[PDB]
Amino acid sequence: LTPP
Amino acid sequence: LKRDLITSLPFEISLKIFNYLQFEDIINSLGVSQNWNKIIRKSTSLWKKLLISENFVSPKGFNSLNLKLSQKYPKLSQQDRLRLSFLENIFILKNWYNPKFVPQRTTLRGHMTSVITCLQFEDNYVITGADDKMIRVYDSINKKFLLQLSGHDGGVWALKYAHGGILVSGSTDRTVRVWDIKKGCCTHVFEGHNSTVRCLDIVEYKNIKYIVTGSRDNTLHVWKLPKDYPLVFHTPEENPYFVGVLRGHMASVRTVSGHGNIVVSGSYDNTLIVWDVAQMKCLYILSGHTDRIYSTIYDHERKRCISASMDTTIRIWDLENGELMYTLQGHTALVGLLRLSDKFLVSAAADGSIRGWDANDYSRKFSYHHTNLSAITTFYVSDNILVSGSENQFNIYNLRSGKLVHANILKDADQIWSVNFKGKTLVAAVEKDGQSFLEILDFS
Amino acid sequence: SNVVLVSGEGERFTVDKKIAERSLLLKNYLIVMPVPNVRSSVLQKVIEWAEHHRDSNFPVDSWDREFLKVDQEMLYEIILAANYLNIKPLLDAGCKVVAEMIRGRSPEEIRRTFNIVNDFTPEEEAAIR
Repeated sequence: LTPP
Repeated sequence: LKRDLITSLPFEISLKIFNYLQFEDIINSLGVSQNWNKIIRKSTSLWKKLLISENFVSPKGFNSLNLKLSQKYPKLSQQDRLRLSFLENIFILKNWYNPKFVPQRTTLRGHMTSVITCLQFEDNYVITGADDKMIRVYDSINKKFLLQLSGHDGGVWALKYAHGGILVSGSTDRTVRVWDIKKGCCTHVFEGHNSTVRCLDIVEYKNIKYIVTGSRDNTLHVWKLPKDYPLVFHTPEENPYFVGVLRGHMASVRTVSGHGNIVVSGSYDNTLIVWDVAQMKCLYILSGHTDRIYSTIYDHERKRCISASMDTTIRIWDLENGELMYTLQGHTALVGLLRLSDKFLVSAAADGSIRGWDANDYSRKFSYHHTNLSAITTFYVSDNILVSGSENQFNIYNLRSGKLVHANILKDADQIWSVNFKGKTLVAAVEKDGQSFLEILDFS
Repeated sequence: SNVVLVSGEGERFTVDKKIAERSLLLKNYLIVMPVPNVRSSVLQKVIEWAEHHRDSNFPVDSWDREFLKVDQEMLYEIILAANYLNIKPLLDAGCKVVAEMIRGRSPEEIRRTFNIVNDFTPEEEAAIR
């Protein structure tokens, strides 16, 4: 899960 | 003719006798006679042993346990205190391990976005964060929503709680903010990072607490945790709380683990660095993994460092000189999660596999695999239990019998974002039909 | 080489010094040692256990189980003797057997077992589960  | 051996033997000898009995037998004995009751309630060892046998406390955590029990029960004695604690604990564990026992479920609204990015669970507070740039606080006792904290101009992605209702956050908004649940506002706004705050931790050294934030700017800024409220500090130099930046990584600082004046960071440059926050200098550079690190743990007790990389391996390092100790190979996919239980080192991978290694020698203790081979999204562990979640799966495992206790408790969940548990309360941030929710499970 | 143990009833028991050394008390004594206030029958019983365990190593036992299958008085004195003679293995054996008499038993069951008296007033009783 990576941040935009 | 008979003889009350217990009363007649010397105190010490009778106690050895009781140490050879399972707790149940000890409780019945407590009702055999006034003298038996007196002899048993006179012992602190009796219960200290049990508590440890059942893994409700460890030698290191003992004393603190006592202090907390004394604050809880002033008019009780150490003996009776420990016994109350054990009886209360052994029955919650009984419920957890009972296949025929079903927890009470409470479901609360989550964030505006279906994905939760982070979750803390301390002091009867369940705090959750999301890419909807919001922070939700909940009450774990009355099982309900308390308030929401707004401020970040970007989705929140890292949040750590700090005793007193104070909590720190980090977001794509590139800021590090400190909040006060009590007041329900953002009391500080620390700017500096030239990119998204990806991770953070709080360590304490010489009664001083420090905040350590890793970023996609390749650095780790260090700030001291503070003792009209939205106090913004556009500049680090002028920010009293700023301490400095730890430069060394050539890529995003993906994970961070610390304790005292020692912090360890994992980057995407496939490396890890051990920093001495106090001297604000690089101590060791752990190299060897052939791909990005997604998780590291600083085992202060043993003075070591565990690392989990996308190269599918786990590495144990000796922080007494920085050289590699062992390389664990029990995953065929990216290893992004790690936890250090008093008794286990647990790791989960993108292939749905979960492994438990002895916390000291790393011999294979247990291994689980989610049936639908989906990537392990989250999990939590204690010496007695393991809770893991992945798409369409939420499992509870009894680490003693190694068997799966419950597998359908949160069946209607589509994603288990974050799971955390402590005592008789289990919590999970999940996704159901394109929406997030907070799940609270009761085992008391 | 032999050693001689005298029971509290004046009886002399000859036994191998090496085997006798099971008793740390005898061991530290560093040829005739007294065993004050220990019944002959008890001491004899202790010696038998020491000779039988001449080549055993200690950091439940099937034989000990039978050996201790004696009356409550006896068991009590054997544990005491063991304790006085400082023979840890034997003491533990004796303690394990007594715990085994309690194991899985109820307050009433246990009371009968030792013929103990229930001195809990009706009230104190209820307040105990």
